[PDB]
Amino acid sequence: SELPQMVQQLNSPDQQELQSALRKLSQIASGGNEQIQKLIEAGALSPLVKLLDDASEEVIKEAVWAIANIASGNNEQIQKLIEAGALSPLVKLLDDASEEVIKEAVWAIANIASGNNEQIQKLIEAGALSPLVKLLDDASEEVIKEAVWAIANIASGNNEQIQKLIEAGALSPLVKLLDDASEEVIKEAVWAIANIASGNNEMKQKLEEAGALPALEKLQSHANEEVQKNAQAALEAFN
Amino acid sequence: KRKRKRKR
Repeated sequence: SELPQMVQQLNSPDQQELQSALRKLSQIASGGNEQIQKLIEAGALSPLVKLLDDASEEVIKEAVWAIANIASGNNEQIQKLIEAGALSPLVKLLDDASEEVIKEAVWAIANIASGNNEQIQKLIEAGALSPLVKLLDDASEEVIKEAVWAIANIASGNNEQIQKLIEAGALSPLVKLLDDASEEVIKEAVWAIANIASGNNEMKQKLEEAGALPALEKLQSHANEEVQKNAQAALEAFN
Repeated sequence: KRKRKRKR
């Protein structure tokens, strides 16, 4: 309702008033693309991004949650988020002290990567690939779950982007994730590998060298029917 | 090829 005042309250020194504005803003950000558009028209994005460079970890956590929800908008809305300078503060956050902040920053990056190839290129230029690949082994299964999703979306980009992903060393941790304890992680890793398997013969050669083929074949004896099917589809996409 | 939003 009173969006410009809430956007103004995003600059309030009073943290109670700020968090009150952040909660209202976040509820709008998760209300779909028409609601996200209202946040954009109210000039919410720049003040929102500015909060990623804040003293309070909780304010950062709340602002990234809202950014992740805005990043789930259409390609034009994702573009407005990039223009507001969201990429650099998000990439810096992949090395943050808080695991919950990392999870949300990876979630935001995964949503940005679900946009067009120009927006995937913007993530690559902001240097998202190296810290994302680094996160493919970082303790938390929930963090890995976010990181694989981001990488799978990046892997659906053009051949130059897939090559950039391979250069950042994505293949060895992805192949190891085909034998991860979590079934959801396996499915995600298969999706990422199937996207890499889609494209030119140079990328297919790289997957074969990484050991994706026996790892995909081992999944043909997995208890889950959907995992077997996706692994077979990934091997078909390779042949 | 497959792109997907991460939703909750």
